[PDB]
Amino acid sequence: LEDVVIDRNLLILGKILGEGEFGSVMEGNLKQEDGTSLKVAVKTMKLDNSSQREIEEFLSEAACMKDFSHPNVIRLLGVCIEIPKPMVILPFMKYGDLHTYLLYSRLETGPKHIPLQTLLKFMVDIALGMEYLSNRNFLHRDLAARNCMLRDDMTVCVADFGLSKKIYSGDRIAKMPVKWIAIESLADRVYTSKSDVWAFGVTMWEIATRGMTPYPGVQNHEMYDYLLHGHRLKQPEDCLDELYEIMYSCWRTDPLDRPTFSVLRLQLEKLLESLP
Ligand SMILES: Cc1c(C(=O)Nc2ccc(Oc3ccnc4[nH]cc(-c5ccccc5)c34)c(F)c2)c(=O)n(-c2ccc(F)cc2)n1C
Repeated sequence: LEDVVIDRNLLILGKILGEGEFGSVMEGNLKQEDGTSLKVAVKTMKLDNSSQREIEEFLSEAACMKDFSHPNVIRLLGVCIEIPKPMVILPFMKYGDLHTYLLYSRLETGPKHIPLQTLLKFMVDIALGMEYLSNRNFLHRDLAARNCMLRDDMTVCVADFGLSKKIYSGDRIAKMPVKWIAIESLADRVYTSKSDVWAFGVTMWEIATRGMTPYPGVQNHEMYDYLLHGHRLKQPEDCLDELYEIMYSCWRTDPLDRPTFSVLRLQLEKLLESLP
């Protein structure tokens, strides 16, 4: 019930880390039951109305995510209701998203050059997190490197995921940009765990290229026709053939032909095991 709700008095909101359509993300402090405070990320949201049905739906979503348990899945510590202003509390991650971390590594003052072993371990972590969610039949619908967060121990965790299990007709579906959206999802208002697998392949590619924008030289508006002619992301210069084969398998036309996250995870783990 209200075991997801944290008393607002236990929260201190700090500097705004970033803003968007959904609202703002702030750095904060959460006083725990044990009397000690913890650094957190607070995401301010907008409820459609001052409705009990609206507020109950927010709490049911929060309780669902709060019950998730995986080291490669971002944890929800709880929610606050400050007109009612809903807020989501997550443990703060100083390293931020994987995408900016990859670009920073290409600069001196930024993290040291990430070796291939570390890049593959970033993928394995995402695959592990995706395996968890998709075994519970949860659909992500926003998988990209920009929505993957780095923990202090450098393990990657999946964030910004949906809490639905099936996509209903079309009355959007994939929240991520066109270049991460599966061919079937571009063609129809359709989305499965296999469409999430397509995004995983695109994310693996962003990781292997260290933050490069997918499909260089191809416009967003020409993506569906580009893929429809059988064109896929090209192999990076600094990329093992075995790794390229794994990511290419994520983009097979028929979603049924693409591997499940559990298949992918083992493929990647075996590749990592074979390297020094
Ligand atoms: C999976 C998921 C959400 C999710 O993952 N949210 C999320 C992810 C990352 C966030 O951000 C962080 C978290 C930890 N360390 C960080 N370090 C830097 C950032 C940062 C700063 C600025 C811009 C972007 C990131 C940062 C954040 F606030 C929220 C989410 O909100 N919902 C959600 C919706 C409704 C509901 F009732 C219950 C949950 N669900 C389902």
